[PDB]
Amino acid sequence: VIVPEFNSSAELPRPLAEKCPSIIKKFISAYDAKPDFVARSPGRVNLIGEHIDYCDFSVLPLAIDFDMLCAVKVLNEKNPSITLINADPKFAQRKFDLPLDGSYVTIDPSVSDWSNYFKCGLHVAHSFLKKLAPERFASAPLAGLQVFCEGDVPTGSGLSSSAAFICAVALAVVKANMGPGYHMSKQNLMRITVVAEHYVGVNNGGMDQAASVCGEEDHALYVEFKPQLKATPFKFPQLKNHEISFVIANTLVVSNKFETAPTNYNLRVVEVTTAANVLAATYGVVLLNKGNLRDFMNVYYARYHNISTPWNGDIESGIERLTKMLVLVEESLANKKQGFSVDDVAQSLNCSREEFTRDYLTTSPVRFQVLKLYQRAKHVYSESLRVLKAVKLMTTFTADEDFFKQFGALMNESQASCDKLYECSCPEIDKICSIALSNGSYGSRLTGAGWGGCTVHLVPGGPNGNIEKVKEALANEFYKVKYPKITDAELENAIIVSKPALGSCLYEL
Ligand SMILES: Nc1ncnc2c1ncn2[C@@H]1O[C@H](COP(=O)(O)OP(=O)(O)NP(=O)(O)O)[C@@H](O)[C@H]1O
Ligand SMILES: OC[C@H]1O[C@H](O)[C@H](O)[C@@H](O)[C@H]1O
Ligand SMILES: [Cl-]
Ligand SMILES: [Mg+2]
Repeated sequence: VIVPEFNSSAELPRPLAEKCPSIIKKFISAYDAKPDFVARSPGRVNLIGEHIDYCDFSVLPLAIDFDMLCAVKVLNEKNPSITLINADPKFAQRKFDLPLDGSYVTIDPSVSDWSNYFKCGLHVAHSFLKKLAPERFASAPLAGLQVFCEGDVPTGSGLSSSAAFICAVALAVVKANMGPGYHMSKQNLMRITVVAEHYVGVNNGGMDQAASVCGEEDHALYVEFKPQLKATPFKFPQLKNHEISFVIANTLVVSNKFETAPTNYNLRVVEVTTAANVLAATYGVVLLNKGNLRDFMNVYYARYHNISTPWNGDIESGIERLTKMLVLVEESLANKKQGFSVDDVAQSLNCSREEFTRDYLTTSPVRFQVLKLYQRAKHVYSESLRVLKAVKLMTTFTADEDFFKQFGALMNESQASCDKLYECSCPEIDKICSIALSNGSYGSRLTGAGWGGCTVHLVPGGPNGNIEKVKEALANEFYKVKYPKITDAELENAIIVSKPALGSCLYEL
């Protein structure tokens, strides 16, 4: 399958139908000419499977009706450049020249600037282009461009406005250079965007990109990273008397992953990697760039269970192995519930503090006193396990309530883990979850990285449903309390009932 291109002639996807026209006007106002096409990429929600992506564990995301639109115009210039315009005053106009030799544009994390994120998508698109038409792009520049950007994904909301942006850009950039007769495959799109953020210093998994790219209206996705990168859409189960609905409630606590990366995001990545390596050593194995927790799982099994072949995702076998993994964590990491010092670790790995450091603490700077290897691994394994179960549910119920509860429970377990083991929750999240559970929710948890941002709630929808009940309670018990100045409008914007949206796409003009 390819990324869908739409035209004027083309019923048009709601979102396109609804937003293009306007963006189109903005572009004219901005550049005094009509754009050539419009690239879109949505935001996303992760139903379950938090902070396991970077360990190669599979997740349960969904694309939402919030997106990023890029109106583009392709230019013929002697000395090609890129002009960036944003609908949001917050984002100032940027303009830069593309190296004539066909080299890459410098990305400097030293600065927190929106153009950086653009450059990120540019880069990946570029790299890809070089491979595709080396002839054309080897030592020559890409087309200059005029870009107008308008996103409705709330920033630092944990709904990944970041990925919606990057993906839209990568898409647009490939199209602009390949031309109209060229059609991107969702797979390539995905595959190239999944690491874009690393350029900006954030070592995340590709969950965000995978969802933005693979979303399908009315479909949830089961994203896998190994043995192969893959997204598989599915429809929720059909209940008899009810609707499966997911409600998002923004805490309104701004959480930008980059800003706190060293003590937050990136610190987690380190603890888990570290843990993976300690376990190895503790079990006398060699992991392989260091190995991850999934790596340890395969190796152990390979070395001690004689299983030659690496885990394929088979659900049943997975449940089994993870459970086991949980046992080993308990058996070997639990003595340091308090945390491992660099000393404890280095000793654990037969290292010098310097080795540990070169090898682990320098690729990305992190700040800490201790490393919580026990809890982080524990979370990872258990959260992974939770996914496998969720998938089974979503796939294989007498009473509707049987699903509500079962799935809800998993969600609740995930929240607890996130909060107690991974420590990425927050009072506001905590408060939202409590209110929701008591008022109609079956499962409540943060979504995305945590440390603020949004929450997801499994609530029975439709006529026989409780959406309004929850909404109301939240309004009265949380928002109106924590944010007295909040307006019905803002409120409305803080609570959303989500429907799976379509992923990346194109509009031609
Ligand atoms: N609408 C937008 N327009 C321009 N740049 C954007 C936009 N949305 C995101 N960006 C850039 O991408 C960065 C990351 O998105 P942001 O939402 O702020 O934080 P995040 O924690 O990385 N992701 P998330 O919380 O999941 O949305 C921002 O700080 C901007 O530099
Ligand atoms: O699950 C937490 C989530 O955090 C951010 O949203 C990252 O971009 C994702 O790759 C993922 O790790
Ligand atoms: Cl580049
Ligand atoms: Mg975030």
